[PDB]
Amino acid sequence: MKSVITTVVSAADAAGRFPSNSDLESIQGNIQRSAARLEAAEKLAGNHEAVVKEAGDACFAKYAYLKNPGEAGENQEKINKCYRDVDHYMRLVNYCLVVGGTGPLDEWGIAGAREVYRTLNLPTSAYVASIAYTRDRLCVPRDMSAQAGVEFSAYLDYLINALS
Amino acid sequence: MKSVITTVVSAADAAGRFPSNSDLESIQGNIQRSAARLEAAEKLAGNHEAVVKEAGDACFAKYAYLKNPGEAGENQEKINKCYRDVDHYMRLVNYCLVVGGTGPLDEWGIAGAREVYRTLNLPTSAYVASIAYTRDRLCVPRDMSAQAGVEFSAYLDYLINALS
Amino acid sequence: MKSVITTVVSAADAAGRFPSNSDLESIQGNIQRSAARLEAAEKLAGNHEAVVKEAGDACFAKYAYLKNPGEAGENQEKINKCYRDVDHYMRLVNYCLVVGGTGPLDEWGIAGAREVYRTLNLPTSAYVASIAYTRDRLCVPRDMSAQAGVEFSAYLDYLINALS
Amino acid sequence: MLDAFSRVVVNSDAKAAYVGGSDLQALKSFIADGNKRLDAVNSIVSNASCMVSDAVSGMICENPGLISPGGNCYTNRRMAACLRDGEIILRYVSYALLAGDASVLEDRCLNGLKETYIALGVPTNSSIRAVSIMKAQAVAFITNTATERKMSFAAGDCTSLASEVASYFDRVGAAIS
Amino acid sequence: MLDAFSRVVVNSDAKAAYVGGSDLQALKSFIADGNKRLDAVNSIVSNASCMVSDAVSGMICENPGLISPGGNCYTNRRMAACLRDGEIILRYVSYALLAGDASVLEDRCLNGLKETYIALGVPTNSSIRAVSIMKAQAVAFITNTATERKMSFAAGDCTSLASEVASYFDRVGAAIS
Amino acid sequence: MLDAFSRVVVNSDAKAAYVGGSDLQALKSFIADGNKRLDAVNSIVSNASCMVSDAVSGMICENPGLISPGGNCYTNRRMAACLRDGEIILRYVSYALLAGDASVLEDRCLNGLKETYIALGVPTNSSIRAVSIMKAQAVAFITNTATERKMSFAAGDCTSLASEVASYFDRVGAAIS
Amino acid sequence: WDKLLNTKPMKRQVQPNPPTNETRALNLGNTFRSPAFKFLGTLKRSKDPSGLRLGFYGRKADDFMARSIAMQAKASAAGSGVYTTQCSEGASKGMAENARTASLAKQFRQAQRSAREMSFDYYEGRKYAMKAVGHICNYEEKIFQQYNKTAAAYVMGKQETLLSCDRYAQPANKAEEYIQKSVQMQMKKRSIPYGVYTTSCADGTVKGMAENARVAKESANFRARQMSAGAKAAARFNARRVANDWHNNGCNYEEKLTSRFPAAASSVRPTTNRY
Amino acid sequence: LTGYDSKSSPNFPNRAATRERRTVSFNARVARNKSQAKKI
Ligand SMILES: C=CC1=C(C)[C@@H](Cc2[nH]c(/C=C3N=C(/C=C4/NC(=O)[C@H](C)[C@H]4CC)C(C)=C/3CCC(=O)O)c(CCC(=O)O)c2C)NC1=O
Ligand SMILES: C=CC1=C(C)[C@@H](Cc2[nH]c(/C=C3N=C(/C=C4/NC(=O)[C@H](C)[C@H]4CC)C(C)=C/3CCC(=O)O)c(CCC(=O)O)c2C)NC1=O
Ligand SMILES: C=CC1=C(C)[C@@H](Cc2[nH]c(/C=C3N=C(/C=C4\NC(=O)[C@H](C)[C@H]4CC)C(C)=C\3CCC(=O)O)c(CCC(=O)O)c2C)NC1=O
Ligand SMILES: C=CC1=C(C)[C@@H](Cc2[nH]c(/C=C3N=C(/C=C4\NC(=O)[C@H](C)[C@H]4CC)C(C)=C\3CCC(=O)O)c(CCC(=O)O)c2C)NC1=O
Ligand SMILES: C=CC1=C(C)[C@@H](Cc2[nH]c(/C=C3N=C(/C=C4\NC(=O)[C@H](C)[C@H]4CC)C(C)=C\3CCC(=O)O)c(CCC(=O)O)c2C)NC1=O
Ligand SMILES: C=CC1=C(C)[C@@H](Cc2[nH]c(/C=C3N=C(/C=C4\NC(=O)[C@H](C)[C@H]4CC)C(C)=C\3CCC(=O)O)c(CCC(=O)O)c2C)NC1=O
Ligand SMILES: C=CC1=C(C)[C@@H](Cc2[nH]c(/C=C3N=C(/C=C4\NC(=O)[C@H](C)[C@H]4CC)C(C)=C\3CCC(=O)O)c(CCC(=O)O)c2C)NC1=O
Ligand SMILES: C=CC1=C(C)[C@@H](Cc2[nH]c(/C=C3N=C(/C=C4\NC(=O)[C@H](C)[C@H]4CC)C(C)=C\3CCC(=O)O)c(CCC(=O)O)c2C)NC1=O
Ligand SMILES: C=CC1=C(C)[C@@H](Cc2[nH]c(/C=C3N=C(/C=C4\NC(=O)[C@H](C)[C@H]4CC)C(C)=C\3CCC(=O)O)c(CCC(=O)O)c2C)NC1=O
Ligand SMILES: C=CC1=C(C)[C@@H](Cc2[nH]c(/C=C3N=C(/C=C4\NC(=O)[C@H](C)[C@H]4CC)C(C)=C\3CCC(=O)O)c(CCC(=O)O)c2C)NC1=O
Ligand SMILES: C=CC1=C(C)[C@@H](Cc2[nH]c(/C=C3N=C(/C=C4\NC(=O)[C@H](C)[C@H]4CC)C(C)=C\3CCC(=O)O)c(CCC(=O)O)c2C)NC1=O
Ligand SMILES: C=CC1=C(C)[C@@H](Cc2[nH]c(/C=C3N=C(/C=C4\NC(=O)[C@H](C)[C@H]4CC)C(C)=C\3CCC(=O)O)c(CCC(=O)O)c2C)NC1=O
Ligand SMILES: CCC1=C(C)[C@@H](CC2=N/C(=C\c3[nH]c(C[C@@H]4NC(=O)C(C)=C4CC)c(C)c3CCC(=O)O)C(CCC(=O)O)=C2C)NC1=O
Ligand SMILES: CCC1=C(C)[C@@H](CC2=N/C(=C\c3[nH]c(C[C@@H]4NC(=O)C(C)=C4CC)c(C)c3CCC(=O)O)C(CCC(=O)O)=C2C)NC1=O
Repeated sequence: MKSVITTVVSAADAAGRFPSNSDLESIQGNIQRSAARLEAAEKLAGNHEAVVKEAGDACFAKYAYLKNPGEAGENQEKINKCYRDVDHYMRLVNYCLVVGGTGPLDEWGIAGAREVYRTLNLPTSAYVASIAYTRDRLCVPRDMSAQAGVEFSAYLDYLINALS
Repeated sequence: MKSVITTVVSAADAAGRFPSNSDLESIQGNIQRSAARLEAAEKLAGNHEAVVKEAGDACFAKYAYLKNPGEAGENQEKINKCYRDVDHYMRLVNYCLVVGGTGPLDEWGIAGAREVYRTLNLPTSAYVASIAYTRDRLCVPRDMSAQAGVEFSAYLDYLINALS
Repeated sequence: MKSVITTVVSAADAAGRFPSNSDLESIQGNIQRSAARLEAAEKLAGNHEAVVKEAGDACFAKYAYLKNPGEAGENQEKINKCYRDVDHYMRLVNYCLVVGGTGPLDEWGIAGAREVYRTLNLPTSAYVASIAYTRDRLCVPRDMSAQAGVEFSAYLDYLINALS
Repeated sequence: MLDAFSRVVVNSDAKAAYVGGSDLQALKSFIADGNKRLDAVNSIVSNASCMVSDAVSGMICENPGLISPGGNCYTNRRMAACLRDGEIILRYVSYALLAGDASVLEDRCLNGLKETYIALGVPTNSSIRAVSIMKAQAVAFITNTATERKMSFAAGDCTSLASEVASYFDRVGAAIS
Repeated sequence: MLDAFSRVVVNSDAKAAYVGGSDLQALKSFIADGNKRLDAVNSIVSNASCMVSDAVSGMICENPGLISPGGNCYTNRRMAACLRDGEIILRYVSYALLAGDASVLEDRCLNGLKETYIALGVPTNSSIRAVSIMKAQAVAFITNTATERKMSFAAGDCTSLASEVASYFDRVGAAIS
Repeated sequence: MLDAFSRVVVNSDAKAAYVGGSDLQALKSFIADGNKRLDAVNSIVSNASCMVSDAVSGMICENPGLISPGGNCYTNRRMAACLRDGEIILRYVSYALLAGDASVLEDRCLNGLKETYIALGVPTNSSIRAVSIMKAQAVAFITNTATERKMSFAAGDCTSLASEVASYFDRVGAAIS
Repeated sequence: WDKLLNTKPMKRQVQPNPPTNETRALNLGNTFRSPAFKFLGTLKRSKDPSGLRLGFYGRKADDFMARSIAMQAKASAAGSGVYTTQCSEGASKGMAENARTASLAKQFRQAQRSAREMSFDYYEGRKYAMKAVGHICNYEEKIFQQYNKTAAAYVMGKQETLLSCDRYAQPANKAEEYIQKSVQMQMKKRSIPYGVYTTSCADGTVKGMAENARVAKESANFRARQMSAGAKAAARFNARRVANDWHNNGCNYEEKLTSRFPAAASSVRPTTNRY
Repeated sequence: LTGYDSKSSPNFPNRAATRERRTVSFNARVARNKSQAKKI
């Protein structure tokens, strides 16, 4: 996991040490901006079927070569698995708005992503660019609050950053 | 040093990793309660000559055996060094209200305190009990604000805890 | 004409001697040089109809006063002399790249040059304002090879020290 | 390791000074710019995988002498080891821009950084060129003067942080030259 | 004359011996830098029209007694002399760096000019000063540490061999007077 | 005399400058290898009996014409003065090493010594054979390459000052011909 | 065509559809190295030491305190005055003079490391010394990032007087020793990165020390399960004290792999000493 | 550059070959311009 609980209660154990006031201070920043963090979570829970479909053929507009046989998108059975694949990325980013850090991303959906995809001849360049479509796809005083998009947008360009 | 900067920019280096939003969250709790933390600092800066004298012979009331020759308080030259000794503890606790954690305490005035004192035949039981006099010596809606004493009092019983 | 072969036998005619073993590792110095030398020469011939224009307009992108009345570049039949006279300078460069010396420069283009530019009121540094734009325009793996760019730019160093 | 809440105390411990309210207004200005520093450093790590890729492409754009064979930086392990060292300095300056203080810059890489490079045969003129690109894109992201990428902010002056990152890569660049 | 290869002949001629296995680590040492020895000899003769023009102008603009009326650079004859009279010294070190030894620098120009500059007037203050302005600029070109023009080369160290160009001036320095 | 701190300070008089941060690290590059140099001074002075006496005993059985009638090692007026003219160059290179500079070394014993040695009838090629043997025992104390008599020192290579004692040995080789 | 003295710099024209003309400019391209100036008796050129090069006085300082760091940490092994049984450096037959030549080969092969692995091990040991100490100081890492033998004798010294090393924590079943074996295979794969075998697992020079190195470990493998019942019980709690906190941060799967299999997480050896 | 070239002007010392010559034109050919180089 990955949160501020994974920082300070682990470092006090790594020092063999009490939860001193360095550790008690670090979780106060959760409290004053969990209200900032957790109206973003029900947006992509409310749009969990809305923006998966608008990101797939926005990716498949700029990656339209896949439909030949012998590639990653040779039939609709691939595309039926492909909207599963962006949503499984989209599940975890919703959960990282709850745990604070990128907890469910790294130990489940990020580490060893660069041992899988082109071995299964899946293009990694379409994977970041489907996400980079949704990275700029926001409008901060109109969709959500202004205190909600800066947790959302910093996780989506991280998904291009973590594949780097 | 010891602060939340010593947690998250060091753990991201210990992971070989970016300052992700786990690290950016942990310092927000500094900001909302630095105003809670930093009207306590000018109290013991305003009383930096007031409560050193009231703690020495409150300790020397309950430790009045020292004035014989051959011990830790055999002359006034020891007592002239003894008000230096409580104030040098009192300097660092003032600084830990500024850095957030117990930064100037552990690397300067805490570690290896249990290799010094009774080797110099200085009683460690009088050292915690001079501090434990000042630990309960507070009045939270009257001396300072109510948001200021809980950083102060948690550092003073820590001084008995860190000598344990 | 100054070349790499004219130094060898005009010294040996002044020596009164045969071509020794000493005289022929300029010729082993020739053929190790002449492999990656002449790749620069034919590459200039596939671009030069633009290159004497694209470096030729740069002196008019530096010194706009030549198009004034009473001056050298005052009308169109005098401006096509200025593209006549700059193509003949860069026709002597690929001749200088073949022979591996400097002799075609120092007889047809440099010898007697600066005595006629004074009398015909032509600027002696507007020519080197033009082939300075030939010098920075190289990106070394793309236009040339990685070593052939420096051996082409070393003849641009000769002619700007001939007029300046 | 050390930060702006600890730089203010460490000189005062050389004179054994109680900290008062004669220097805390520098820190009251520092705790003023809490979210303002935080609205700077998120924009650095938003796109810094693009910043590593922009720098060592543009450093190769000015100099193809590395990619030539027999050069320092030309093959595929060598570029991956180049992309290693290209990230690790951007990782470190974001810590000091978080700290407000470049003590964490100094001890963790810059102790003998300069001439491990010539112990490896690494050209130090190419190093200061690449981090100058990383200087130049970093101020465009903590302002809103990128080409396409305009993050969401609230308006106001951020040049005091732009001078703080201006005092950072050159401290590396003088420690590698 | 003697080059860097003819240095080890004559003292081993003086020992009445052969070119043995002792100097093999020097006559492999000049074999290795001959790519970048020849790359360094090109760097001085490329810029030498700007180099001697900068060397007289920096000497004149800080010492205005050379533009004294009736002085050493007052007339157009005496100004066009010194543009040549300090350029041949720049030309003679361009052969001496290529040979790897300054054995040519004594028997061609340093035999005489200490007692020849005073023999028609040229003093000791600015002729020593005319070399040092060329000296800190000759180290800049071979290290690619100029201010205004960056030469596109490979990656490597140049404190070893650029050195030779300074060295070839000891010769023009002491005994320029 | 301008010693080896002061040879760069006189050029700041010539360049109208101060001593700044430019040679501030290069002035104490002289310093940290200095007790390395000061350990390498005294053992040459400890064996000042041999290094004048071997440099003529290596010119008796290497030049049999010198002890012959006509040669300059014949009479005991000359043979006593063979080492009175020989002990000068032994003490002045220890003057050169502890001062570090050589500015005073080429006028206190080199301004004059050529034009008297044409008047005393000196084979000058044999006189540089009389100092080449003297050059090859000075390495045997400062690098401890003595196959006859060692001295105890601190283990660490002092190869930067190996031929800098020998760099003045070839200046008198040109100043006698 | 004809000029006037009027001031219209300001002003524009508006007819700037101006997507029709695009323009640029340049400037740059000028590195600088600080070179020494004033000249005789001197000329210096940059040299490759491929080492610490932070002073001759600093280099001879650096091996003395790390000897004192090892002798500090030999005095926690012998806190109570025992040469404790986890440290083994031999066989049945005497052969520690033969294992002197094993360790002086390791004193020599680490000295004849090439310039990549001499310099990589300087920086990975600096961040591992940050991982080796638990606390965050003004002192300890301010030795351990300038000096590297001190960092190297701390990641060896502090870690050997806990019991999270190789061959000391005993697995319970066949299931624990097999993934203990499998994580050692990637530590072979680290020190043997490709088809060349490295110089640094060479563990021998002569025919006598070839098979002496095999029977040295098999006596030391027995002395894990021989020595105690509580110190080896303290090993399985100690094995999480190196892996959970500074080796696999963020991976819960790699965190419960330690707490379900401590002896398998004890020869994971992520201190990259090329062994 | 000054002219076309920059060559050695013949009013320098050591501007000759001076190898197996006569006695009257050795010390005329060596010591070319010592008429003022020493006399001052
Ligand atoms: C969590 C991610 C997430 C999303 C991005 C949206 C996806 C989305 N956004 C918009 C809403 C939109 N609203 C605008 C209007 C705007 N006015 C301005 O001043 C700005 C320039 C711009 C803010 C983007 C635009 C341009 C779109 C996208 C185009 C569209 O209407 O479909 C709509 C159309 C219906 C609606 O208006 O709500 C949809 C389906 N839903 C989600 O759950
Ligand atoms: C940082 C530590 C620190 C301190 C503790 C004080 C020390 C201190 N506190 C008090 C102030 C005090 N005020 C009270 C009154 C009180 N009324 C109540 O309802 C409570 C029971 C109680 C709160 C303690 C009492 C009992 C004392 C201590 C006795 C005294 O007056 O000296 C006084 C007397 C002058 C004054 O009133 O301010 C002094 C010198 N100063 C310091 O700088
Ligand atoms: C919970 C974590 C989780 C993820 C992060 C994703 C990632 C992911 N996708 C696939 C697997 C796949 N992912 C895709 C998707 C695509 N291929 C493309 O080129 C398009 C860009 C995109 C569609 C929009 C396809 C088509 C497959 C099937 C590949 C195949 O079977 O050949 C697999 C292999 C196992 C599987 O089939 O699920 C994994 C781990 N899936 C997950 O379960
Ligand atoms: C900056 C950090 C810092 C500290 C935390 C203290 C702690 C401390 N006190 C003393 C040293 C001392 N401390 C005391 C004080 C006392 N003895 C008692 O039994 C009483 C309880 C108390 C007086 C109220 C005395 C009397 C000495 C002198 C001991 C001696 O010299 O014999 C020393 C030894 C060096 C010195 O003399 O300063 C140290 C480290 N002093 C510091 O400089
Ligand atoms: C064998 C090789 C060879 C050359 C190198 C050239 C050199 C050259 N150029 C010109 C002649 C000229 N050259 C220019 C050129 C210029 N004036 C400018 O404003 C610019 C600075 C520059 C062009 C960019 C002009 C304008 C003339 C005409 C002179 C005149 O009008 O009297 C002439 C005189 C004869 C003529 O008018 O054509 C010659 C010999 N010609 C050659 O045959
Ligand atoms: C025979 C030698 C020879 C050259 C020197 C170049 C010169 C040159 N460059 C371009 C055209 C170009 N040339 C470059 C190259 C560069 N621009 C830079 O900023 C870098 C210095 C450099 C390497 C990256 C670029 C980027 C263009 C596109 C437009 C432009 O910027 O000029 C063109 C137009 C046609 C073409 O693209 O080929 C020509 C003739 N081409 C040649 O055939
Ligand atoms: C010929 C090779 C060549 C390249 C590869 C590019 C690379 C490149 N980019 C910039 C300069 C820059 N580069 C970026 C980077 C980016 N801007 C974005 O919007 C993206 C997020 C990101 C690209 C991944 C930024 C923000 C600047 C500052 C100026 C600008 O906005 O373009 C510079 C100049 C740095 C400086 O000012 O010193 C260079 C060389 N340009 C070139 O000439
Ligand atoms: C965990 C994530 C996290 C963040 C990202 C910040 C988020 C954040 N930024 C600002 C607010 C701001 N941030 C900036 C800074 C900038 N604005 C720009 O246009 C420049 C690009 C940049 C300069 C570096 C400015 C100028 C304000 C407005 C300050 C104000 O309105 O008072 C505010 C309002 C509070 C305030 O500062 O007054 C908040 C909450 N805080 C957090 O806790
Ligand atoms: C082999 C190498 C070689 C040389 C070094 C020169 C040596 C030399 N210098 C001068 C001659 C001179 N040299 C200078 C030079 C200078 N005055 C200054 O103030 C500056 C310090 C300096 C220029 C940088 C001057 C002023 C004259 C005299 C010109 C005159 O007499 O009018 C002359 C007389 C002939 C003439 O003037 O043309 C000669 C032979 N020639 C050679 O062949
Ligand atoms: C009054 C007389 C006087 C001296 C003799 C020197 C004595 C001297 N030598 C060195 C010290 C040294 N000296 C040498 C030098 C050498 N080692 C060799 O084997 C070579 C023979 C020689 C030249 C390479 C070295 C390598 C060191 C250690 C460098 C260091 O101190 O870090 C030191 C400093 C540290 C130490 O004690 O080792 C001192 C004081 N200083 C003086 O004041
Ligand atoms: C000979 C060289 C030498 C060093 C470089 C230091 C480093 C060092 N410190 C400790 C020992 C320690 N180090 C600390 C660390 C700290 N205490 C704090 O409060 C700070 C936050 C932090 C940095 C100063 C603590 C608390 C101990 C005692 C408990 C432990 O062993 O971890 C040990 C283990 C053995 C011992 O106790 O000495 C070592 C090697 N000590 C040495 O003997
Ligand atoms: C059975 C014992 C056992 C462990 C204690 C861990 C620890 C560990 N991980 C890796 C190797 C790896 N470990 C991870 C794991 C992670 N990277 C992340 O980004 C996450 C935070 C984290 C948990 C998901 C990844 C992605 C690799 C492959 C890349 C690498 O070599 O680091 C290796 C090298 C070889 C190997 O894969 O075993 C080891 C010992 N793995 C194990 O097999
Ligand atoms: C530097 C390469 C090297 C060596 C080591 C020795 C090799 C060696 N080690 C020894 C012996 C040896 N080995 C150890 C183990 C280990 N080491 C310690 O200093 C402590 C406290 C340890 C416990 C973990 C101990 C305790 C001894 C016993 C004597 C001693 O070192 O104090 C003995 C003699 C004992 C006997 O006679 O059988 C030798 C010759 N020689 C070398 O060239
Ligand atoms: C279990 C205690 C133990 C050892 C350690 C080795 C020590 C050892 N290694 C050998 C032989 C050996 N030793 C190594 C070194 C080392 N071993 C590896 O398998 C890899 C990948 C290594 C470097 C990291 C290699 C690579 C070989 C070659 C194996 C082979 O080709 O058969 C041999 C065979 C000598 C012979 O008889 O020919 C011995 C005795 N043996 C043991 O009994």
